[PDB]
Amino acid sequence: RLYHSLPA
Amino acid sequence: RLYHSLPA
Amino acid sequence: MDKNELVQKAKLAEQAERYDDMAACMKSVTEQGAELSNEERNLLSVAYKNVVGARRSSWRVVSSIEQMAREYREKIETELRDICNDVLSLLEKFLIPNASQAESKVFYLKMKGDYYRYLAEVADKKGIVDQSQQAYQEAFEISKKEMQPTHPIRLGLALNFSVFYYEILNSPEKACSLAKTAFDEAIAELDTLSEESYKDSTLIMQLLRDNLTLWTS
Amino acid sequence: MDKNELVQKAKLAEQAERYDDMAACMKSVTEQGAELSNEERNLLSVAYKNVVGARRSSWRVVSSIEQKTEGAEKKQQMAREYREKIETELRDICNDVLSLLEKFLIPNASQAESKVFYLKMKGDYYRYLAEVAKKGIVDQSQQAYQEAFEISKKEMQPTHPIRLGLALNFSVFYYEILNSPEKACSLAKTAFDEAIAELDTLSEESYKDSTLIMQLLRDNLTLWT
Repeated sequence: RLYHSLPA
Repeated sequence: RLYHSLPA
Repeated sequence: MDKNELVQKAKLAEQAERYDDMAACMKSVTEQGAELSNEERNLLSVAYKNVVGARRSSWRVVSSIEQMAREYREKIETELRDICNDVLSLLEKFLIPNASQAESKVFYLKMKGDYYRYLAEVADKKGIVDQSQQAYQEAFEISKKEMQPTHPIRLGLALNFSVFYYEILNSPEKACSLAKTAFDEAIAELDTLSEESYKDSTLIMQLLRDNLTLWTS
Repeated sequence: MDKNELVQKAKLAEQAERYDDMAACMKSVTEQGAELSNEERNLLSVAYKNVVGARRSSWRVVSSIEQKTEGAEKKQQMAREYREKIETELRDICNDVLSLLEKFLIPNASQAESKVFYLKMKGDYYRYLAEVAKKGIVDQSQQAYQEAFEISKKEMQPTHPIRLGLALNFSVFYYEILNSPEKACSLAKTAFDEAIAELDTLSEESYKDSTLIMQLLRDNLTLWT
């Protein structure tokens, strides 16, 4: 997955 | 630690 | 331990990258039933994100390798599933019910979205996805209502909901419209950003943008 | 289960970065009593180095917060207790390894390469106990290393990665555990100098391992000097 969701 | 021992 | 002590231990666990400990502490603070502070909300979230994250990353590896591989993947999937069900149950029994402030409601509904979305990644599947979509949509409505486009929680939410559309609903155009509207609206109002939130809001605007670049290239 | 199955599972665990799982697979494999193969030995080693490594890194972080919270009653008490909880898991790991070594690995090591690898490992794990103890653990670490050091000086060429890696960790033992930087530097320098004197003995197989260790040796010497 090259797209990202919100990192911690 | 700046110095190293053998890495895994 | 006591709430304060647990919060203090969660912070140390966090620094020691002992996220299972961090999560156990924050699950304990959550189980006492007082509403979580913003600091406590963020500790909870960071803990479980890392706990579940380890399992998602492992699952990806092993699912990609995949009978030995399947059993292992199955094994990793059950831990993963238990962690999400854990978070979802805390959210359902304590956090969502007790929220009351709009920011927290958005935060927790976004988190319910996320954890059903992690369940959807390994998924029964149609209901999980619907549960994910339902939580995100209600979070998204309140956030447009109570929130202003540069608010990090609202941007955060747009970011993950856009991923949900892209990844789980397999809808690139809705993911992109969500990300682009979110970005456009924030960048139109940068003077609305506080000193407290500007770094988080601009980092998240860039994530929206990086996603959009990937999805439209 | 069958060793090949447990080995397969350890390797899957390794790719999953599930090191406690990897170590439990390799511990079961070792407890089957047959001398481990090169591949099996290395899996066991990676597994445990990663399991103890996570706890040494957490320990150092909490230990450094404990020092930095001098004058802060509550913070320090919490830091101290969490340090002690981490320290116990760390000793349990080290103790598990050390008993695998004493019961199984050292006693079945058939070749000098293996004996040196395992005696080094024994020095390493005693040295990890010494990091959180300094007590007669130090002597166990030293004796293990010394004996490994002696065998490798006789049985292995100066560029053999096992011999270099042993020199590297024994120099770290002197530096950090015995607080003897002059001895640490002399051990590292000797090993480095003896290996670069024989670069024509580097093999295809060991080239990268040996040269990475030579550089760690030299990088340590750079820092200690």
